[PDB]
Amino acid sequence: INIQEDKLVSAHDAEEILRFFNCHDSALQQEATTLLTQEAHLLDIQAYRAWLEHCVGSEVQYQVISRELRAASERRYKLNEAMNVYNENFQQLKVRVEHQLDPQNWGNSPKLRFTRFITNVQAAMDVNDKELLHIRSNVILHRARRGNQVDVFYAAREDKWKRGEGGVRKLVQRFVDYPERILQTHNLMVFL
Amino acid sequence: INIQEDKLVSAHDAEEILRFFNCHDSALQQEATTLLTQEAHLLDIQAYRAWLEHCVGSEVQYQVISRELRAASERRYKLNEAMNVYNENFQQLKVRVEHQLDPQNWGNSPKLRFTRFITNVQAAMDVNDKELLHIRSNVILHRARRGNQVDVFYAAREDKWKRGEGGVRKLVQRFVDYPERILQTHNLMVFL
Amino acid sequence: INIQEDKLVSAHDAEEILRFFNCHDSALQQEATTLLTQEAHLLDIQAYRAWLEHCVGSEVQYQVISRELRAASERRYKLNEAMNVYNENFQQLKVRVEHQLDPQNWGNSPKLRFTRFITNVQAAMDVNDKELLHIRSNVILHRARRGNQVDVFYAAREDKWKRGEGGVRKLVQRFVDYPERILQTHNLMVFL
Amino acid sequence: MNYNNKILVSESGLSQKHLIHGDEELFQHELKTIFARNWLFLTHDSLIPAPGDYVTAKMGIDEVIVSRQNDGSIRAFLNVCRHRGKTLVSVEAGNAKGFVCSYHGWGFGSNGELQSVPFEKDLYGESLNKKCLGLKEVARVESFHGFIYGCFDQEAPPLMDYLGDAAWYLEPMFKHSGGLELVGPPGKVVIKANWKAPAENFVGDAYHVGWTHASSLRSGESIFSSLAGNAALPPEGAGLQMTSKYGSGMGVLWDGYSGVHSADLVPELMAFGGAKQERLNKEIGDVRARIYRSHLNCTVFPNNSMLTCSGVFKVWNPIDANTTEVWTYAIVEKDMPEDLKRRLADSVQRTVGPAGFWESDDNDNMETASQNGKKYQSRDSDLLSNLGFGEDVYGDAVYPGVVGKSAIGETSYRGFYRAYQAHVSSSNWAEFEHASSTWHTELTKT
Amino acid sequence: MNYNNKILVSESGLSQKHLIHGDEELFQHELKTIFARNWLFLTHDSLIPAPGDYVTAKMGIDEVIVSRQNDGSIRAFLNVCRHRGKTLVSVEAGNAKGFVCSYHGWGFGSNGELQSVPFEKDLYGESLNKKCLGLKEVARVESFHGFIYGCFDQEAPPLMDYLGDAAWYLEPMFKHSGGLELVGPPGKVVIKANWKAPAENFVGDAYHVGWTHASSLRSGESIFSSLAGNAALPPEGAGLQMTSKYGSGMGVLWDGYSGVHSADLVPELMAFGGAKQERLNKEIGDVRARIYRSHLNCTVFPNNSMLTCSGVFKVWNPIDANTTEVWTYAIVEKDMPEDLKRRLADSVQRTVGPAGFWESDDNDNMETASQNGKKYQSRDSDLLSNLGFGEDVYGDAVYPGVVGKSAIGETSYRGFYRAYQAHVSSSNWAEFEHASSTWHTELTKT
Amino acid sequence: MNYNNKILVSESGLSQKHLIHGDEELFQHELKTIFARNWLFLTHDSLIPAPGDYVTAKMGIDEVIVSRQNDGSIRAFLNVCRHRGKTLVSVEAGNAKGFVCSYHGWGFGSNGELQSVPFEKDLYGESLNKKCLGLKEVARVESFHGFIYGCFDQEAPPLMDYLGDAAWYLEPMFKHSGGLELVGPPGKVVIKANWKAPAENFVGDAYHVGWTHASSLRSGESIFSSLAGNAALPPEGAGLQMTSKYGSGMGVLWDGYSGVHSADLVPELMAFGGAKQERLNKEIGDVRARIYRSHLNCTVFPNNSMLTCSGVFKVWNPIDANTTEVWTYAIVEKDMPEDLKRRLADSVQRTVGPAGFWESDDNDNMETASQNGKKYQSRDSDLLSNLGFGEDVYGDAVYPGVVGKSAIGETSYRGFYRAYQAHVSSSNWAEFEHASSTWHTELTKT
Ligand code: FES
Ligand code: FES
Ligand code: FES
Ligand SMILES: [Fe+3]
Ligand SMILES: [Fe+3]
Ligand SMILES: [Fe+3]
Repeated sequence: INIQEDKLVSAHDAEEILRFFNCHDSALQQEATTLLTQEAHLLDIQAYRAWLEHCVGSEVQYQVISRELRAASERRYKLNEAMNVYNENFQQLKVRVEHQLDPQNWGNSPKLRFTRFITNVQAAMDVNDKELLHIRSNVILHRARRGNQVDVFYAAREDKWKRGEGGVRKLVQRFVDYPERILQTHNLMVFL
Repeated sequence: INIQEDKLVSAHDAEEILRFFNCHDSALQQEATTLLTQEAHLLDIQAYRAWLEHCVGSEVQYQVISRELRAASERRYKLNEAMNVYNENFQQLKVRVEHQLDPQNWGNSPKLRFTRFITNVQAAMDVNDKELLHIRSNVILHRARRGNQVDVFYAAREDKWKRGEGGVRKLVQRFVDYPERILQTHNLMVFL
Repeated sequence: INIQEDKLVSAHDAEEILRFFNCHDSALQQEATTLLTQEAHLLDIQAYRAWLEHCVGSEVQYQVISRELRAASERRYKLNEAMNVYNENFQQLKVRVEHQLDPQNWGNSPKLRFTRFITNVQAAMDVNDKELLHIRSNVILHRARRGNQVDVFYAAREDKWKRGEGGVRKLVQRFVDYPERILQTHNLMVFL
Repeated sequence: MNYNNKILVSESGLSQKHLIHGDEELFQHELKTIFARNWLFLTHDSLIPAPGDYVTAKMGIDEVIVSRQNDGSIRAFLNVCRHRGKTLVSVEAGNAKGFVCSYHGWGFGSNGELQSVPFEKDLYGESLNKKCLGLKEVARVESFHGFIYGCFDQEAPPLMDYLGDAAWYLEPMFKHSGGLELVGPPGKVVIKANWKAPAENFVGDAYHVGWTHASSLRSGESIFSSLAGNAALPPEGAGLQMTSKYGSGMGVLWDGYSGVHSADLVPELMAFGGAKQERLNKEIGDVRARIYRSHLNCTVFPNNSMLTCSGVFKVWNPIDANTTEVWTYAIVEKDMPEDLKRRLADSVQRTVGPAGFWESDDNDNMETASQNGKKYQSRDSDLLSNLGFGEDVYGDAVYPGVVGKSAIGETSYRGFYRAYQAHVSSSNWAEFEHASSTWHTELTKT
Repeated sequence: MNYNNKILVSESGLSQKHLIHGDEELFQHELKTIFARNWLFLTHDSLIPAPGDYVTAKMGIDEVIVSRQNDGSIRAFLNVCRHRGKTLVSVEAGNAKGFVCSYHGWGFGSNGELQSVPFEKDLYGESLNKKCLGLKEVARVESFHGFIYGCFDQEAPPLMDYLGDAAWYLEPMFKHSGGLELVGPPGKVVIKANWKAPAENFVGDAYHVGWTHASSLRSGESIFSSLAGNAALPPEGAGLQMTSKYGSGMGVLWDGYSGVHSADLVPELMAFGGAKQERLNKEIGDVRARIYRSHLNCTVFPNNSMLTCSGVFKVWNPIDANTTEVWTYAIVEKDMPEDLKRRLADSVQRTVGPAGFWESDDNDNMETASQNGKKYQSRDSDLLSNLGFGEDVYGDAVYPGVVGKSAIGETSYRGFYRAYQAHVSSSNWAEFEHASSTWHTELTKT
Repeated sequence: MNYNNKILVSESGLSQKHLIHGDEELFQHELKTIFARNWLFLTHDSLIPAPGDYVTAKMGIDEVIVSRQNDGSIRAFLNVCRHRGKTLVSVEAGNAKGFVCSYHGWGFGSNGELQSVPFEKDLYGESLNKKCLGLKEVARVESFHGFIYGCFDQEAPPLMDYLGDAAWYLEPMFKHSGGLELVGPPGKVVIKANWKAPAENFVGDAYHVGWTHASSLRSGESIFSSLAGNAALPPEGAGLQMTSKYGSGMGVLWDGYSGVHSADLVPELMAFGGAKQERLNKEIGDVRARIYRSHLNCTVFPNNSMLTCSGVFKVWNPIDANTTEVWTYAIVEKDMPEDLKRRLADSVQRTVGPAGFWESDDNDNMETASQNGKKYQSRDSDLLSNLGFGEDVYGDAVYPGVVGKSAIGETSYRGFYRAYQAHVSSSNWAEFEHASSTWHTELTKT
């Protein structure tokens, strides 16, 4: 993509297009779909320890940002463009999992209900690190609790996965640029 | 999964994980995706008789429950945990289909519009009954009517499908534990 | 499907069922999924010129209709049943793309955020034109802007794609019958 | 609007202003004059049988905790902490000796008393008067054969008196059958209708059944199936209608023991009901034993409805003028075989629950009728309930209350709305009584 | 708020309080003093040409059924059953001899009369006075060259008088062209703006076009395309503005027959319009034949707008102070070739329909301007409409009404808001007339 | 409701009517008597350091543009065009010399002045008085060590006086530390609570921490972690509470410099804070140097809260009685190493941001407490804030304000609500002052 011509496209977005339009390896697309469907299943049943053990690499960065609304023509104002809703290493994810599982987490009773919808899976091996798998996918995440609370989250995920212990592919980076600037879901206390 | 460690996970949910994490048969995943996409297409165009004939086994149980909100630590109160929004045999499904098709079903004029989104398909053959196929999938179901009524339903489906007349795989059990306790969609008068 | 028995089914809908229930070519389903996922990715990052160049055929008809609500038993009233929200040739799509990219499109600053979810892909080659590919798919399209505006669109798409310049498959027809009669999303200014 | 003077319901209950289904100021007024004043359904003994068992319930827009005490009584309390007002209980049912608030940890007993405060000694010393800080208690809680009702107003009539002439009709099924059980948990769905729309429909509307439910009648093969599409009027003497001083009323459809249940259950039910009736003839007389196995569509004023024999039990919980949260239970006879009870419960939800195909037929009726009450040209229009007027009786030798001796009419609408208007225009029970001293004369004019 | 005294619009219409776009109490007051009083667009002959043809339409927040009678006239009725108030018709258009209610089966004729009641003999006997139970009828229904308007107020001026000086401008296209057809069905979209925001924009706002629509002007290649980004002011004498006693007004852009249509349609349209103008010179004179093929942006007070030549027809249906349901039709000249009519209709929706790229440019303008009327520091602020004030004329020898002889100004805002204020502060038509006896003097001060 | 007479807060601030968290008429009244009257947080120097830098901010429900002028001052203006009232700026931050409206193209300077109008000469001639058409300016804008506040009321006390006795506590961190920077952009989330619920919780609620945050305390390993599940009361002399005349207040937890931060940051922070304290002993004295590195939970009346040392900065932006938009920034000490600043900012959002696991613990507390204020049986109920009453002092030789010399109590609630009630019942600042002339006597009774 020529971002001088395609005026609305970011350099970052153009780089990611190129990664997937080049690759096609249909078996890889299928492996990636399985990986993500299984991950989502673990999360949906709130098997957060299982998720950490089976899906998350020790070197993970799990990052969700919220970008400040700036003028499309802005070129002078240079301060921090985004904040980190999540920017977690493995230990920080573990703290979050322990908080979920603590029997004095009052907000988890009655038990929450999660349903995740994973679509638009794309997969490409890294050019330089032959053991690093790039996976892109979109998620709709539905959270229901306490009779009449329903929150629906929508995001695109840019992942890196790498084979780890036992040859199991695990998440080493997830990046989400959350599309809604002001959240209307009470909080973003869900694993996208 | 160890549900003594993964404190939020139900025994039922742990059993279903084990079923799919074991199997991998990529061709089966594809067959299941086709089956479910075709089923959804029939339902979306309101071909309810075709759905019964082509997709639903004579021995079907079609079940959607709503579970009462109870304390996560509850251990004494033992009364009926859930009610059946649906718990239908084939004849009861047929009654529902006839009600849909009756020309004095006033609520069906003007004609409703359905769009279904099926994701996260997993498939595994039963260990003991080699002709029974377990399929799990999630659905978003959008119903629009009468200008400005829009209802969106979200659920995970645990299905059993078996080859029937003509060798066609048909639904013999569907189980949904509906995630929203108080429905905010007027009714649940849709086939999930 | 017998539409005399399946009373709620339109002749048009019955014709489209027959097209896909006949075909099965699993490789074609995969090619179609790729095509649509890549198209959606281009649109989501607002690479509208790239979309035109890589995804849209010079002979395209891009059509989204809204059908008037009429009695299911109506048989006398014969005036225009639908209006065209979109009914675009390539040049008309190009005008829309230029409007999106114009730096005086004030409504595009701050930059919009799009996330598309494509599901229920089916593909069949045309019987008569061996180079014409029929693809059906459903889309959820999430648009977020200006802090707290969120609009979600839901539709089924009936596409025809044909190999064009460089042997690249491109869209030659898209037809959407939009399911909501009165839009509650401010406008339908999105490419479904 | 001046509710002392505004004629919202005309004399004899013959019409109502359409705005009553749409006006939010009136809805707020009803919270005071209807919901804070009258008896409201809470639960059944069968759902909280053991000490410490509790459920949550709505009373109007308020939420209460309803708890089985150690002495076997039931007490109910606002589900609101006495400290900073957090909701105390976030579940629908359970068993506990008490309830701890998740904000600052105050602990209340099952009896509502403030039993503990964290670090009381160090923080409050002896200064906290815990005796005055118990949960706000529902003033009145009474039972009708295991069905538990509450009332915030200490001045209300006893529940039995409040049921008035309706009680006589309910007793064969509620008492003489050996008693009923409520099968939970309920279905719960929000509809965009005023609470009065389903309340009025259940209290008194047999006229709609053949037309509204044409498709469900034809498709389900139930006992009332000849009505589909108004193909056939019920015969002479097929039933009656009644109403009462405090607004409760019902229709009676003679012998319709299988109710809405599809042909799969009809033979079994008709056998079971008939067998019990044969035994009841000797105990309560032929007429009342027949009433036992006759289908009653009843509203216990204001917002609790039921279909006996069909086994449907409904609460129309008010949210706002065009929003209602519908709770649907099944009621079964305790001495039915367990397998029949199970199938009956499923059939109730199948027909009138969240995916109830019969209840779906009613949705547009109630939603649009309610929403039209907001529309400018309709607010001051008159909803009509004159069917059968001038033919009702009072003091009949066999059937008590204000009675229309026909299966189809609007007798029960008129009594419902007469009571409603008397409450809306009154400041307390004494004023309602004064406004109701000629209630049956008003209903039986012309 | 005391609407008799509160100055919501200043003298000469020069400013308005911003709260008028946000205040819900005022919105409720407008239902009475604007929508229940004035003429509102219903449909066109072309959409209900045959006996029994009907459409549904909104009139304010009310819904009506508009039906072609057997004698060729049109009558309109509230879409509300006279029994228990259910919505009668759930579709947008059709053909029928009558309408049956799905609640209890009451049957009304196309003429609104209550024709049948199920089981009338058995149930009501002779007691139901069906003659008094016809649907609530819209008091006034009149046509302007096939365009059908309704009015709930029997005291309104005839539609022709109500159009006032605006009618003279519309007649070349509406009458002398051979007549127009409305092409349905309309697009329908909800916007989060007050109904007055698009109404005012269409009645009188040429100033915004170059800036708001910069991208659509540049991208579409329409005839007005030199305006993009305020690159060029229209020349001297490029058009005029007008307004009228009862609030209707418009802009006139000389010769702009292809309007918003993209270059694909420009040559064909400019040929067609020019050809007809040449014929009309002889019939109605050069000035009026020129008006025929000149672009008119008009609002027929209160909430019906149009762009002649572009062929856009809009209804701004009020929902609440910050919600409006926008209906978009195409208007075409009956004697155009069918293929051109089809392409014109598609081009209308392409530009200003639900995915109309031009209309999208206006969304944020109207939504934020409306929503800001709710904000505390803005409620009492003054929206300005003083452009061109002191240069308007009345009684001109060539162009009638209060006229600004310039393409760009706020003349039509001032007349719109003068009429609005006169209605809001009046209890009936007689009071509006008294409040309007010096309407043109007020508008032409200074 | 008559706000002059209605006792919404009882004497000494001991209780409040629960309706204050639910009543929409009161919310509208607060827009006038709280938000239009008092100082409200806008931004920090660090977010608009250069000429032409701007941000948007809310002040109550109004939106303002806050702009760095060429002379180094800051001015703020309503984000509303003076023409037809469109929102001027649609972004959150940037740099510009001015702002052009996208409706008709009016151009305003960074100084609010109307600088240009398209085609002014041709359209308005000399008739537009641009000098009177500048953006509506926020009357008062003042800084507290780089933290910029605004006030619509010209009669307000200077910001420093408004902070009252709270300023003394804030100065060690805000001034003597070398100064703080605000790290943007903020997280933004809507919660279904009244703005007062989080405001009161931050101003004065240490009691909830051990119970509400049990899971976060146990899981995060922060410095206050011994509190989990009320396992341990803070020791004697662990802290104090204070409040002030104009409603601002805070808790002080001695030495808790690492605050909510998880064990990963504790050693580094405790080293950094301790090192600076050692230097500050010499400059400001041991007590104040200790306050510098002590955790302060503060609300700057009405709706700006912070946790010093944790580095949390919050704005509770009101939407309606049960809706609040929560803005979350991080505050850091300017002289911290950049890498620590980065990690601190991430840790603030980790703990109390949009996915803040600590703040998630508070959600149900604040939402249900607020929503219960709408429920009929709770509106007139009393929320209690009597903990520690009768033990507060004023004029202490070491710690200023009304002070409770204990870590846990409700002193700061009482002062907050005393000020709130004085504003709600007053028409202007002079009346608030008259209502507050014995403020500390009232708070220290018994
Ligand atoms: S609100 Fe319940 S203990 Fe404080
Ligand atoms: S409401 Fe229309 S027939 Fe009863
Ligand atoms: S509304 Fe801003 S220039 Fe007109
Ligand atoms: Fe019914
Ligand atoms: Fe415009
Ligand atoms: Fe907290």
